Amino acid sequence: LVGAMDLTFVLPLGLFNPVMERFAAHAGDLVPAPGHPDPRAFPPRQLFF
Amino acid sequence: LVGAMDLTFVLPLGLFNPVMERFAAHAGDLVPAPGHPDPRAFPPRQLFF
Amino acid sequence: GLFQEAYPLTCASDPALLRSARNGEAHARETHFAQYLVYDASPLKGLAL
Amino acid sequence: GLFQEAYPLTCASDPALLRSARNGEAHARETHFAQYLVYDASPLKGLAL
Repeated sequence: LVGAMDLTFVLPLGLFNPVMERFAAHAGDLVPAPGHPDPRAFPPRQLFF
Repeated sequence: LVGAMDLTFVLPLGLFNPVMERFAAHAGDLVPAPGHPDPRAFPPRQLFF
Repeated sequence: GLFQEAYPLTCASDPALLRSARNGEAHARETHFAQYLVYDASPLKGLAL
Repeated sequence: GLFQEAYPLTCASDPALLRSARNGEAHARETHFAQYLVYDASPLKGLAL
């Protein structure tokens, strides 16, 4: 009676956002230090889960 | 006794807001990255539901 | 058939702007620099649809 | 075997933006300037895993 499951999962690595999705939650949500370029605005190449 | 319904619906595609309704909820509600135009401000032509 | 009226659905012109509407009525913003939301008015209001 | 479709995880491409997804569904932001979140749709949703 002890059975098992087989669930399969999907993770996208390097997609890119559409035109009406490149925005921010606020003007100052996640801002790096002054005198440094934004590391976030580079295209993504990683994942974390 | 298991009946049915007929519910028609209305969706507007490409309208435009009046004079006293072109504002934002804050100064920094949805702002893109610096050095970029605003795809928000243009007259909309899409729907999502 | 009685009223010659149809109903509005949960509808926006930004996918960003629609995501506020999934919580409930009182928290969802509606308008933006050129954008608009239509919060629904249906018999499906208090349902899971 | 029936559906030939797979389920997504709680995944993102910022270590920062992932930490919104531990409070709950209704309060985690989903996007950023070039980054994104994928919240799960699985039968692990109401579980302790």
